[PDB]
Amino acid sequence: SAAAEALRNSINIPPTLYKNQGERVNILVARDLDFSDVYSLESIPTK
Amino acid sequence: CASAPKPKQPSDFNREPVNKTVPVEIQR
Amino acid sequence: LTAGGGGGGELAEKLQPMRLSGSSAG
Amino acid sequence: DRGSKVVGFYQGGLRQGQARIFVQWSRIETPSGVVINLDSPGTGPLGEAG
Repeated sequence: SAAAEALRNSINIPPTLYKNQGERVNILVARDLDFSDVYSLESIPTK
Repeated sequence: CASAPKPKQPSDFNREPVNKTVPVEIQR
Repeated sequence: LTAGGGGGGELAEKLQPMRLSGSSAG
Repeated sequence: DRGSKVVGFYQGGLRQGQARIFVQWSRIETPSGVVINLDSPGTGPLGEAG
């Protein structure tokens, strides 16, 4: 059958996702992030 | 038939100045 | 000129830890 | 003693025609800190398997 042939040859077309710009997302931190080499803390003298 | 939706277009009714006061980074 | 017991096979396989190694800022 | 906590596990799920799941009880902790590994079958109230 021609119709069954066309379906068999074009039925598996994976979908496409569209996400607009400017939308809010998260990042779930997967590992411990160590910031000990690039910052240090100091007290600000009063006045 | 169906296409990807567009992001929200802002209205054009409530147009007003951004700068109510002069920014301090202008040193003013 | 020049010189010269182990069983629980499915449950215990599902409980294998996933250990992701941390990162250091640069 | 009574109130001792027993910990078990199951796996594999049921096949068709089956209405009982095999449970193996692994360890029991007495309220006073005694621990014994008893890798024993779990049964019903009258001893039927699973």
